[PDB]
Amino acid sequence: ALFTSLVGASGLGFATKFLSNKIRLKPAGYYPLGYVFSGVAWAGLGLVLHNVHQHSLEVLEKKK
Amino acid sequence: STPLVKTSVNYSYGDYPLIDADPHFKRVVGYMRPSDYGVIGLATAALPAGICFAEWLDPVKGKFARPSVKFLRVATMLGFAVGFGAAYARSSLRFFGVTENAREYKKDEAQMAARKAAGLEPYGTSSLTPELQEIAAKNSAHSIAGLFIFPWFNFVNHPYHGRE
Amino acid sequence: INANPGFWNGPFRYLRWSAHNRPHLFFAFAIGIAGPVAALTLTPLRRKYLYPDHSPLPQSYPLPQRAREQLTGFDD
Amino acid sequence: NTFIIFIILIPIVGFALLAVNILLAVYKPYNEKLGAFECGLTSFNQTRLAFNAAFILVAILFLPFDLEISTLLPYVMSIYLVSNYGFTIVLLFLLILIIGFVYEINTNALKINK
Amino acid sequence: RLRPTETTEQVLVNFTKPNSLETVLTKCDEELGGYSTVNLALERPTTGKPYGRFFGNLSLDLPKDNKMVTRSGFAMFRTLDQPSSMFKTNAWNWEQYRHLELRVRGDRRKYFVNVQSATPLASDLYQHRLFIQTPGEWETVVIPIDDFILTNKGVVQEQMAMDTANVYTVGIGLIDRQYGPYNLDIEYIKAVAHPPLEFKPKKEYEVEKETILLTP
Amino acid sequence: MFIGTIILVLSFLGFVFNRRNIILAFICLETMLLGINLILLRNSVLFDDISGSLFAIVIIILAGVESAIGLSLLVSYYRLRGVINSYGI
Amino acid sequence: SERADLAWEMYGLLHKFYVVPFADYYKAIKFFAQDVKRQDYALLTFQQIRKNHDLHGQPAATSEMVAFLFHEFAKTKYKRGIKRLHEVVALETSFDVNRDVLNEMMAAYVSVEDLNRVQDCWAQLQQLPPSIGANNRSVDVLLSYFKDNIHYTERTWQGIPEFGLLPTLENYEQYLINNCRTGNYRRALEITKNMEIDSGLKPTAKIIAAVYNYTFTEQRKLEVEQWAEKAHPEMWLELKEGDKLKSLCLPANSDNDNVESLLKQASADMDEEMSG
Amino acid sequence: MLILAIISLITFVSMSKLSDNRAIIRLINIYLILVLVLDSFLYLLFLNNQTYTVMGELLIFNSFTFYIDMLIYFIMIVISSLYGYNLYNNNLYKTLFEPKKELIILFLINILGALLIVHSNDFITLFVAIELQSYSIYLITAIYNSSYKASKASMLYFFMGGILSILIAYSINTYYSVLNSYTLHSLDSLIINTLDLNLILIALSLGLLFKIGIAPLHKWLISIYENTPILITIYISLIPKISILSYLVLSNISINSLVISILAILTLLVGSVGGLLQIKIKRLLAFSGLTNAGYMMLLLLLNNNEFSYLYYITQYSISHLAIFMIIIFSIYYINYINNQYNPIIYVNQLKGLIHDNAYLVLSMAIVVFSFIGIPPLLGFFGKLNILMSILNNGYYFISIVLIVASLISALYYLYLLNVSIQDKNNILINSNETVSSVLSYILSSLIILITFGFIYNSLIIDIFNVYFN
Ligand SMILES: CCCCC/C=C/C/C=C\CCCCCCCC(=O)O[C@H](COC(=O)CCCCCCCCCCCCCCC)COP(=O)([O-])OCC[N+](C)(C)C
Repeated sequence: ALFTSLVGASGLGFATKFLSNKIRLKPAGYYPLGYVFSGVAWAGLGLVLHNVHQHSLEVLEKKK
Repeated sequence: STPLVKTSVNYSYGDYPLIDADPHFKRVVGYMRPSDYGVIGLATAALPAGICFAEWLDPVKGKFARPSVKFLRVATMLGFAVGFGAAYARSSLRFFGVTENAREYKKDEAQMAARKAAGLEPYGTSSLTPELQEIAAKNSAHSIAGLFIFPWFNFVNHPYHGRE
Repeated sequence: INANPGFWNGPFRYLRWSAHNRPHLFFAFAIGIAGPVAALTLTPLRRKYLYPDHSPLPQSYPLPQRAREQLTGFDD
Repeated sequence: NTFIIFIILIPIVGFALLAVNILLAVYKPYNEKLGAFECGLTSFNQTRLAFNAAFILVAILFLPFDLEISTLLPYVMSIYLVSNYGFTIVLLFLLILIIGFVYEINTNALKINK
Repeated sequence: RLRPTETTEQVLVNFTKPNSLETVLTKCDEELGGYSTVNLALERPTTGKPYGRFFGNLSLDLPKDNKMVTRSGFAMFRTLDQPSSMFKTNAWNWEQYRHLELRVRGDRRKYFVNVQSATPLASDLYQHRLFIQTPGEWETVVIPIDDFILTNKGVVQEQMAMDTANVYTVGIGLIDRQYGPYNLDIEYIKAVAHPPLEFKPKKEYEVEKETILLTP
Repeated sequence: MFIGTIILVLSFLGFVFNRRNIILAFICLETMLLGINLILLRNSVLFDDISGSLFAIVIIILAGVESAIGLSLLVSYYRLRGVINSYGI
Repeated sequence: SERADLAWEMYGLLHKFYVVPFADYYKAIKFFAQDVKRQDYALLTFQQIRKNHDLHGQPAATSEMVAFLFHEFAKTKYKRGIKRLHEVVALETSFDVNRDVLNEMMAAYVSVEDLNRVQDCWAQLQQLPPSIGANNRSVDVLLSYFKDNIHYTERTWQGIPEFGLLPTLENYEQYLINNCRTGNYRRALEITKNMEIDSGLKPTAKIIAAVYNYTFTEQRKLEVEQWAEKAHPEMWLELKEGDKLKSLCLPANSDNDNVESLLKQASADMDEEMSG
Repeated sequence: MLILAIISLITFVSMSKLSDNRAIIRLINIYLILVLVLDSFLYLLFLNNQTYTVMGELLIFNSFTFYIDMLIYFIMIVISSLYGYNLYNNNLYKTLFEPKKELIILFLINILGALLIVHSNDFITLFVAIELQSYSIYLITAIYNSSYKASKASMLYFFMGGILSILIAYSINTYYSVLNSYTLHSLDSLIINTLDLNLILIALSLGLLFKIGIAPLHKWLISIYENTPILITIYISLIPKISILSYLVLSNISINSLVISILAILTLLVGSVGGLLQIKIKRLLAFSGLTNAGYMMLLLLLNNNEFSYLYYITQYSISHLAIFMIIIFSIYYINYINNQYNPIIYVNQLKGLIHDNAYLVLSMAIVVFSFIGIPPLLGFFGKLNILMSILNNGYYFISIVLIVASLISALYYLYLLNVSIQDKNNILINSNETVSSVLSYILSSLIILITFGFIYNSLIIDIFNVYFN
């Protein structure tokens, strides 16, 4: 589902932000606005990839 | 204007009808949607905005200092460049019949209808010998596939556009 | 005494500054950029007004695009 | 045919070079008076001399610029045959080269002692 | 495991051994027409560790037997040139040391630590002056490896880093422009890895204190 | 082709053996390129085809650029600039 | 400063034409460095003494200049001069390295942040007898290089008794700064309160104002000015009108970041304010 | 988009101060980011494995070239971010990672050469692109010439690459002499069956593969990687390999080659065993790259290997960037610096890193496990695709060699983790300086990609099936 893909991408962005905070030796809740930015960006990338996947399936089905 | 070699007729590069296999630069710019100009402006504002955002994220010398006007102007010029390249590629894939090109197809139809009514040649007449026309078409054929690498546009009125 | 006013601050002021303070570079750019620009902006004008371009010269024999006709004369 | 000549010639001159190079194994062990150079003394009192980077850059850059110029010779021999397409290609070629010429001028890399 | 051995030291000029002197050679200006003399002794007394002795005279008088020379008066010793015949290493590896420590009693003379390493040129030398702080008493003067200054023919040059992976010889020499006898008693020369930060003078030298540490 | 191939063989084996004679190794590079160009030109003449000669001139230009870069490398390596910067900032 | 270039040409004619006393070299080196703005001529003036001694036979330079000229280089963070002067020292056949050169050479490397050279100069000072060797100037540089490392600042403090030294007023001040800039506001007060008992060195204005300046808690800043009113009443009152006290602290909703990261930014800003 | 960048950089860098280098590199970083995010729609040209020929049959364009092209831009963005953005805002890190005035221009010219290698359709274009990449990479290696350790590596790399390029040109000219052609379009099944041009292609593959350094010509590039600056080594050890291997995969000239198979087995054995004998980080990573190159060379023996090669090269590029960036970040937690160019040398200097940055050690553990092939990380899946491909074609001995090589390499991979999870009582001389947020974010993104890229395995498989068939 599109919603599930967006949720997964946003969670991956949150995980990336958390890992960046922990690498810098900083608390987990350091820059929550950065959490929002990372989640939005990774969710957008996930949306683009999901759209590519949907177009791929459409192209696969159309030649039948 | 007589072609010297055989070319594919109405070849389908995608799910849409072919308009022009090797559209001219003036042709591509003339068939440009307003959305492509929006993309051009988007990039032209995005590189300076990207520079400012990168400066905010990690200042070069520790203290936040906005980049000088020289960097903003270079970024603006390069943004216009990348936006123009993206717009040209989008218009080209519209010509190639890859994306939606219904309005472009209708405008193309009306255009050569008017040109035939005026008693002209279908894709122009050139200053170049027919051998040079063939060489130009063979060099510029599908050159938009290398937009990531180099810029190259069709500035030759050659008849090798893959149409009837 | 003399300091560069900057090209972007003023185009014509910088043009005069380059013409008066850096003659060699200014003239190098002038003749260099005149060529392509004058070509682009004058070749259509020359074609329209002065004289049309000459007909292409032959590169080999012009082969007729037709079948072999039956000819009579100079037979064995 | 070139591969064949290469492969069979390798062993013969290879062995010849091998033998002539096992010869120097011991020779002129350069027992010369290398004592003042393993300490750090100088005996010239003169012959300092200098070479600005711009001098060696003139010498080296004579070569790529000469190649750039000599690449124009094929164009002038077929100027009429490739008139407009070739004219544009040569213009782009010259502009690309002038980008590097502008680099070497702005950097002031070629200005000898001032 | 079976990896190349890693160590925090490597003795270069050991001395203190019956052979010792076979590891090093000497070169005075007698190679030129000069009159300086060099000779390396071996002292093994009691109540102490046996050391080497590096003495001689450094007469700076020019060689009035030839003319193309301009300045003379040197005397040096160095490790034997590294034997690279067909299969062995080729040279020394100093990529994990960053220092060289040598224990010596000094005098008023100004000695140089001379290092020969891989270099495109032939007579390039990495040399750093041996700063003798305490004359007449032993001192473990440490010289950082990446502070030697490249010299060819005795002239400071473009300071490119030493090739620590390929080092040939290490030695001490006199290029001091002064007359008179000289002496220098060395008992080891080694390259020592990075020491951790310490905040005591030394264990070999100490000053009166409360001695908080428990006695053994 | 005989002359080009044999020049290439001799220069290649001169490179392999010395390998520490940077002047002579770079000379051997130049001579190997010359030997390859000779073979290419001979085959282009035999086949009466222009691609061989075009690749030959391309190899000439590339060889020139490579020689310039390599001689800059040798300048940096041997410190040809000199120093005499003593008693200076 | 504007005419600093002009002083260079006039210096050249003074030496080409007239023989210049050697003692005048000290004044020119101090002038062409510690006086107005320019330090390039300080090195060249030192290089002038070297060139004449080697070639002409003029009397050689002494180690006093290199010790002084390192100190002047450690003020403008002049990375080029330190490298240039070091290799001149490393191949000198007239003067040698001693306690004073290493101290200022170590301070020159702290300014340019060279973790290797700083430890290198500390090894050479350490391996020397305490008679001539590690002094209060050595500790002064060593503490200033551990300004943001509380662990190595402390072990440096216990180093002073081992070398046979008694801390000085300039020695105490940096120790108070280092404790303050790492969040140890409370421990700093006990050091200042009990320093006069332990050593007999009465706290000065440059000590007390330092503790107030580098305390970045609005309440901890108050406890600093609790003993001062009733133990040093007269000598505080001359700091209120001198604008020495500065009230820089940490932000309010700043618990998002590390407290230790705040102390770095607060102290870095405070270092500039005390630089002039 | 790249030619214009090169021209604009020459013009702008010509008229800029040295202090503008970071800003220029940042500008190109965002420029390339926008090139990827804005011109990415060009993948619509390659539905159903549609192929185009460009510039008079001198260039080829398909989905494979497009994907390698995008991967090269992503790698270039990461590496240029490593140069534009300052890891730590202090003078020491200023000195260690300071870009040269021409470094970004050389980087872009080398990217151009690599792309022209990937897109080549003719031997003249192939040779010209090879020479462009080679000269650019020589200049990249030599641009830091203040040390003899770097100088010897630069000179060795110049001479060895000159010999290799001469051999490549000789093979190409022999092919031309045989066929009077400079393109592969003249090669068909009948052409291969009737005439014996196999040796020419074997020599060409030999010359090309030696440029990336397979056995028994591995030692010179390993020395070069050891001696070049690490911010240079991270680039010179990935991009040329990607270009050469992509050209070899797309060329498809080594089907079931005995010589190629034997050399791949030798490369795997040498990389696995020689890694056990390494105490330096750079040499260990060089042998790791050798082992990965052997793994990818095993894919040259069979057809329909596009998916496995693409997946493995992408995951290896990500892991390579991640491991070098981890090594770069760990520089802050050591008490001394070896060289201005290579600040860390021996694996022993990473000892006890878990007591300075535990999450850095966690990221390194993830990347090392992906190198070993522990599921569900990307490295395991790439190795699994390689195993499936080689077992589909019946290379059983090759599979056994692959498994044994992986098992051996796991030992010296776990060497790193075992050293790093030790105890270092020596406390740091540095504290509390904050690491760059941009570079930390990029490293974390690489680690998260390695950790959770297996989510999109089916999606990637479907996209490959629709865009490559
Ligand atoms: C807003 C525009 C930004 C786009 C910039 C993209 C740069 C790509 C760069 C570096 C590679 C990073 C991973 C790319 C993923 C493969 C896409 C694909 O699907 O791979 C296929 C081919 O699969 C293959 O053979 C094997 C691919 C091996 C991938 C190995 C990594 C696995 C983990 C990555 C999972 C992604 C996580 C995203 C989280 C939100 C190419 O697809 P395609 O040629 O049909 O075009 C795609 C449409 N595109 C251009 C819009 C994207």
